[PDB]
This record gives sequence, C-alpha cells and structure tokens, in this order.
Amino acid sequence: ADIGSEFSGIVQQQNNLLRAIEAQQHLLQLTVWGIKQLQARILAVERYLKSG
Amino acid sequence: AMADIGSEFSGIVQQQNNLLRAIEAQQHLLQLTVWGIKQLQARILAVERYL
Amino acid sequence: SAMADIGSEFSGIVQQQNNLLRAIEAQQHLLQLTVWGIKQLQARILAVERYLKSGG
Amino acid sequence: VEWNEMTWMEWEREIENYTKLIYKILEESQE
Amino acid sequence: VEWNEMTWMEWEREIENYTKLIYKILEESQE
Amino acid sequence: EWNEMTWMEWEREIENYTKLIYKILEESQE
Ligand SMILES: [Mg+2]
Repeated sequence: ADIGSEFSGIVQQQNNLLRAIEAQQHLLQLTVWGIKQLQARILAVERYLKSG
Repeated sequence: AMADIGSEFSGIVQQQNNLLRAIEAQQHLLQLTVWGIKQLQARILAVERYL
Repeated sequence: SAMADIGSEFSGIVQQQNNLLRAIEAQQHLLQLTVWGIKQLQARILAVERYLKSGG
Repeated sequence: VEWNEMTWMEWEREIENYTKLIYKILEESQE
Repeated sequence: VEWNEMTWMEWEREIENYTKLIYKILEESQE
Repeated sequence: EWNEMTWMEWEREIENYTKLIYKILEESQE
C-alpha cells in the first residue's frame, strides 16, 4: 500500500546515492593521480634548480 | 508497533536527504580540487617551458 | 510474516545507509588529504616562480 | 598574476565554505 | 613535453566523463 | 590527529582510505 510506495522513493534513492559515491570515487582517484604527477614534476624542477 | 514503524521511515528519509546534501557539497569540493590542480599544472608547465 | 518482512526491509535499508555514510566520511578524509597536497604544491610552485623572477 | 592571486584566495574561501557545510551535514547524519 | 600532454588530455577526458555522470545522477535524485 | 603530515603519511592514508571505501562499496553490491 503506502509501504510499497514509500519504499519506492527510498530504494531508488539509495541506489542513486550509491551510484554517485562510486563515480565520485573515480574523481577522487583522478585527483590523487594528478597530485602525484605534479609532485614529481615540481621535484624535477627544484632538483634541477638546486643542481644548477 | 504501528507508531514505531512510522518513526523508522522518518529517520530514513531524513538521513537520505542528509547523505544527498553531503554528496552535493562533496561534489562542489571535488570540482574545486580539480580547478586547483588545473591551475597548478599550467603553472608547472609555464615554469618547465621557461627552463 | 507481514510485520516481519517489513522489519527486515527496514533493517537492510538502515544498514545500507550506514555503509553509505561511512563511505562518504572516508571520501571526505580523502578530499581533505588532496587539499593538503594542493596547498603543499602551490607553495613550492610559488617559491620556484619567485626564485626565477628574483634572479631576473 | 594579480588575478591568479585573487582566484586562489577565492578558491580558499570556497574550500572553507563547503568544508564547514559538509562537517555540519555529516554531524547531523551522526544522530 | 608531449608524453605529459597526452596523459593530461586523458585525465581531463576522464574527469569530464565521471562529472557528467554524477550530474545526471544528482539530477535524478531531485525528482 | 592530522599533523605531523608528510608525503609518506599522505600516501599511506590515501591507500588505507581507498581500500576502506572499496570494501564498503563491495559490501553494498551484494
Ligand atoms: Mg572514516
């Protein structure tokens, strides 16, 4: 009745929330990679300027 | 038990809205970190080219 | 079975919300770490920029 | 340059605002 | 450097893909 | 608790939180 109808917005939403988190994880994983890449490129420059 | 069961629903829909709100704010945060990383990448680039 | 079925359907949902909340919290820890990293980098890039233009 | 300094101060401001917003939401969620 | 140009183009490509996805999901969550 | 923070600690925490999140997401699936 109202139970089955109520559980409807809820279950839909729970799966939406899950899908959002999974996608945002991919975004986090990509920002981490980007940060690691820059770190390595800053080093390269610093160590270059400290050797020059 | 009819009373409690109804209270269970409220806690669930509240929490569901809270989690949705957190995810939207988290998304704003993510876009900001992406922006920052893009700025720095271009600045690394300018320096790298300079050298 | 009715009231029972309803209870289990609640329990699964509530358990799931807790999973989602924990995931979000862990993700927020990650975000804050990325913010730390970005700040660190920004400063070191800013110092390299000034150094190159202090020599100029 | 003066513009980049501006945009990075604005960045810090938005980081704060959303960080506090999410702390409050998550704190609400723990009750 | 070219090797770096490639990786960061892909990075941006992947960022857009998942962002678009999250937007779609968040939109759906509002209805 | 955060400080003293370093790139080593940063990496270690990234890895543990990520594994944690994977664990939660995988438990969510079934
Ligand atoms: Mg945690």
